[PDB]
Amino acid sequence: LKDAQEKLELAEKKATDAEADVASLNRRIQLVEEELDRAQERLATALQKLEEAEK
Amino acid sequence: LKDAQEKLELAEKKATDAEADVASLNRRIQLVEEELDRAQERLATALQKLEEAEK
Amino acid sequence: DEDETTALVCDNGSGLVKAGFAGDDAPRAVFPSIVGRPRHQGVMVGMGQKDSYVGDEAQSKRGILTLKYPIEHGIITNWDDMEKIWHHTFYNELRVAPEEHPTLLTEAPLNPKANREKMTQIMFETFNVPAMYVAIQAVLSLYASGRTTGIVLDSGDGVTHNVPIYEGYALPHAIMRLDLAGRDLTDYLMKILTERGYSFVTTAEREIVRDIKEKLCYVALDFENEMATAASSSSLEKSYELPDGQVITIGNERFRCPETLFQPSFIGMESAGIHETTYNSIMKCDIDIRKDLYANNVMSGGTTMYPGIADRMQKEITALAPSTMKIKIIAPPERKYSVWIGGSILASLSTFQQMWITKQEYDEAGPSIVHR
Amino acid sequence: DYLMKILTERGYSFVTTAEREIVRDIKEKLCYVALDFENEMATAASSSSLEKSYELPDGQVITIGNERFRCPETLFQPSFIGMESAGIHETTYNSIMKCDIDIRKDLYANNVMSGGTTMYPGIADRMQKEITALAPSTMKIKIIAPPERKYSVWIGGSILASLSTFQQMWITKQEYDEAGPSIVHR
Amino acid sequence: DEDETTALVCDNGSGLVKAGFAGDDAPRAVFPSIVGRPRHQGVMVGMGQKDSYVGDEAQSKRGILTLKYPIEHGIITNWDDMEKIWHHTFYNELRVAPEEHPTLLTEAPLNPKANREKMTQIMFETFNVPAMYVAIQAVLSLYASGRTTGIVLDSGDGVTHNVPIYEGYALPHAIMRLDLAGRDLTDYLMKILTERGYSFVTTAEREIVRDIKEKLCYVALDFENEMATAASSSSLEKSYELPDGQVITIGNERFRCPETLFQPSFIGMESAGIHETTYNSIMKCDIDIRKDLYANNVMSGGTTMYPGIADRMQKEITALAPSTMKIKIIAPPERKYSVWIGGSILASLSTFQQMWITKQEYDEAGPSIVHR
Repeated sequence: LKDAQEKLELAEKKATDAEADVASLNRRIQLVEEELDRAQERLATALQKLEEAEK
Repeated sequence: LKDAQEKLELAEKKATDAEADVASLNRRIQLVEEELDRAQERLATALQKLEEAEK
Repeated sequence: DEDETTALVCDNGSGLVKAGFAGDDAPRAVFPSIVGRPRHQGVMVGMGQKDSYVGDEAQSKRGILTLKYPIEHGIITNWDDMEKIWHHTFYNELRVAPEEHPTLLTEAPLNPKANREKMTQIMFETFNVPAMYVAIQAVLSLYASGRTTGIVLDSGDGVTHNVPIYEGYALPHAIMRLDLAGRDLTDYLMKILTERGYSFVTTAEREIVRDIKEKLCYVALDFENEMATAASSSSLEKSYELPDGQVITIGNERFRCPETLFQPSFIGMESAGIHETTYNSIMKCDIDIRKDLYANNVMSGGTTMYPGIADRMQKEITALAPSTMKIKIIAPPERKYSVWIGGSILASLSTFQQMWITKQEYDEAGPSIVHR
Repeated sequence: DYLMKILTERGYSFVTTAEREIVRDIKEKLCYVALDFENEMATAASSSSLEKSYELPDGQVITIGNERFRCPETLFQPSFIGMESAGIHETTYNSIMKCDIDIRKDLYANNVMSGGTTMYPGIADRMQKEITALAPSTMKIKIIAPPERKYSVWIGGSILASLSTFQQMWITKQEYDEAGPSIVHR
Repeated sequence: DEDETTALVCDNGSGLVKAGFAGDDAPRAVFPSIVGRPRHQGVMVGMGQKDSYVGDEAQSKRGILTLKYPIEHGIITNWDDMEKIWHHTFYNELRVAPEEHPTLLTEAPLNPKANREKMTQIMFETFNVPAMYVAIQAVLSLYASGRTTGIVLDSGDGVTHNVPIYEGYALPHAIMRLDLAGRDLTDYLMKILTERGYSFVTTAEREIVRDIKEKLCYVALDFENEMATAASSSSLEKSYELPDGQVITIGNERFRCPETLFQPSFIGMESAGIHETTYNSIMKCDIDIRKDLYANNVMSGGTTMYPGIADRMQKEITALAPSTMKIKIIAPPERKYSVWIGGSILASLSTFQQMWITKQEYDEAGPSIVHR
C-alpha cells in the first residue's frame, strides 16, 4: 500500500502538471492563431493598397 | 487498497491521454507561430515598399 | 418555475462578488468588490458625469477615482457602498429586476447578528425582493461537496477560516479566523519578485504579479528539500512573458509564496498557520466528533487552489493527529466557487422553499425573523 | 539654419536675402529622413544617383546630394548642432516611461505626429524603428503620420468647433462678465 | 590606536559619499557619487589621458564625459563603477592605504543579501582591508541620537525610508521606501521657478537651482494659509543673486517645493507622503512597541533639513495618532551626517572591536561570514 499510494501522488502530480502545460500551450496557440488571421488579413489589404498606389 | 490501485489505473490513463494531446497541440502551435514570423516579415517589407512607392 | 428559475445567488466577498441564478453550475457574474469615486470633475467621451463606479469599471478607471472596499475581512464595513455593489449586481450584471426574484445571500462565519438583520432590512426594504435567505459560507461549501459534517478551511481574498460543521450546524466556539489570504499573498510575491531583481513599476506591471501568483504558483510538499532542489538548479524555473516581450523568470519563489500560508513568519505574522489551525479547531470540538472532522477537511476558496495544497495539508495534519485516525483532505476542482455552487444547489432544491424568509414574515416579524 | 551652414560648407553662398529665404524652400522640397542614416552616408560616398540639384531664383543650379538628410538627422542627433538634449525618439520614449504602466501599451500603439517639421519623408519609418528597438518586445509600436499633418492641430479644431456637442463648452460673454477670466481657465 | 585612529567610515549615497576617520565629528570627505567617462579623445594641459573621472572632477568636467551614478536609490547597481568610487575615496580623498585600516561601511534598509556579500568580497579581496563591517543606515542615524528604539525617517538624494528599530534590530516587515527625494525635489523647484517666468538655460543656471532649494526653501506648517498669505503679499518673498547680478525672486514656491514631500501629487506621484508613511510603518509594527516608535521619530538625511519640517511632521502625525499617545519628532542639526556620525561613534567604540569581520573570519568562512 504505501508503494501504490506513493506511486500515485506522483502519477496524479504528473497528470496535473501536464494538464496545466497543455491548457497554457493551447491558450498560446489560439492567441497566436488569432494574431494571425489579423496579420494576414491586413496584409491582403496592404498589398492591394500598394498595387493601386504603384499604378 | 483495491480503491487506491483502481483510482490509479484511471489517473495514469488520464495522464497519458493529456500528455498525448499536449504534444499534438504544441506541434500545431509551433507550426502556426512559424507560418507567422513569415506572414508578418513579408508584411514589414510590403508595407515599407508601399510607403516608399506612395512617397 | 415561478421561483425555480427565479432564485438568485449572490456570494459577497472581500475581493470578488460571485452571482447568478440558482440552477446554474457556476456564477453568471464575477467582478471586483470595489466602488470608485472620481477624484476630479469631468467625463468620458459620450457619457455623462458619473458619481460612482463599481466592479471592473472602477478597476479600469482606477487612476481618476478613490477606490473603496465595502467588505473588510468578509464583514460588510460600509453599507452605503455595499448597497451600491448589490444594485450593480442585480441591475447591470444579471440585468434582472429584484422585486420578482427570491435572493439567497451569503455571510461570513461569526457575522454579527446585527449585520444579518441589516442586509435583510436593505434587501426587503430598499430592493423589495419577494423573499431572501442568508447562508453561512463554509456551510455552503461543505454541502456542495455532498456532506453535512466536516471542517471547511475557507480562504479567499481578505480572510481564512476553519468552520467545523456537524449535521449542518456550524460550531461557533471552534471556528478560527486567520486574516492572511490571497491579497496578502500577491503582495508578498511582489516583494520576493522585486527582490529577485525586478520592477513592477507601472500599474500594468503591478496587476499581473497577481496573474503570475495564480498561473505559476505552487505549494510544494517538502518545501524543505525544494529550496535545496532550487539550488542544484533543475528545470524547476518558470518564465512568464509580460504585457510586452519582457520575459520575466520565476524559478524558486514560485512556491515561497504559498509556503507563507504554513509559515506566517515569512510575512511578520506571529499567528499560527493553516494546518495547525485546522488542527486546533479540531482539538476545540467534542471528542466523539473529532474522527468525523478529520476524515472531512473540505477546502474552498480562491487561495486554496495553489496545486499541491491538499498533499501538503494531508501530511501536515496526519503528522499532528493521533495515528489511530483517518485524515482526509477533500479539495474539489471547482473550489473557487464551492460556496456559490452550494447555494445554487440548496436554493434550487425542492425542500428549501419552506425556509425562504418572505416579505409576509418580514413585514410581520421585523429583521429578527431571518436572523434566527 | 543648420542646412544653411552645411550647404555653405558644401562650398556655397547665400549672400543676398533672395538666397537666404530659399534655403528654407530647399529644406522643405528636397529634405529627407533616412532610415539607416548610417549606411546612407556610406551610400553617399559610392555616389549613386542620390544627389539632387535645385535651380535658384535665377539659373544658378545648386546641387545637394548628401546634406539633404544630414539636416533631419539633426532631430535624432541634437549633437549635430551643439545641443546636449536627447532626441525626438528617445524623448517619445521617456515621456512614455513617465506615464502610468497600464496606459503605456496605448500610447505605444498611438504615436500621432503633427507639425510642419514632422513632414520630412521617412520620418515615420525612422521613428517606427527607433522606438521598436527601445520598447519591450511584447509591445506593439504604431507611428501614425497623416498627410495633412502640417494642419492637424487646425483641422482638429475645425472638427471639434463645428461639432454638434461642443456648443455647451463655448465660454460666452455671459460666463465671462459674470465669472472673470477664471471661467475659461478651467 | 592601532585601529582607534585607524577605523574608516564610508557612507555610500545616491548623491554624495561621506567619508573620514572614526573618531572625527564630521566627514573628512564629501563628494558626488559619479564616475565620468570621456566622450572624446584628448587631454587637459599638463595631464595625461584619463580613462575616468570621479566625484567633483567628473562634475566639473561634465560637458566632455558621460556621467554615471553607481547607486540607484541607495542600492549599488554598478559594481565596476562603485569600486572606482571606493578607490578614489581611499587613495585620493582620505589618502590612506586601505590595507592597514579597518573600514565601516553602510548599506541601505532592505539591501539584498547578495550585495552585502559582494561589497565584502571587494573590500577584502580587491582592497585587502584588515577588517570591515556593514551597518544599516537608519540604524546608525538612530544610534547617533543616543537611542536604540525609535523609527527613522531617512531621506537623502535618491530614496526616502522609514525604518522602525527595536533594541537595535531594524524591523524588516515594517520598513517603507518612497522613491522621491532631494534630486526629485530640485527638479520640481526648477519647473515651478521657470514657471514663475524664468530660464535656467546654461549649466551655471541649472546647478544653482539646487543651491536655491537648500538656502531659501521652507516647510511651512499650515501650508494652506501660507499660499493664502502669499496672495496678500507680505514680506514673505526672497530674492537670490545669481552667479552674476541677475537677481531672481522667489517668494511663494520657496515652500511649494517641500510641500511635495507631503503631497507627492504635486509631481504626478500616486504614492502616499512622508507623514502617512511614518504612520503606516507604525501601524505595521507590534502594538506594544507603538508607544516607543511614536515618541522617537528621528529624522536624518539632507532632504529632511528644510526648516519647519519637524513642526509639520509633529502636527501631521499627532493628528493621525490615537490621542492617548505621545508624539516626538527628533530632528538634530547635524542630521545631513547622522548616519556617518553614528558610524564614527560606533566604530571608535570600546565594545565594537569584537564585531569587526577580520580577514581571518573571511578567508575561513566565505562572504557569508559578514552577511549575518
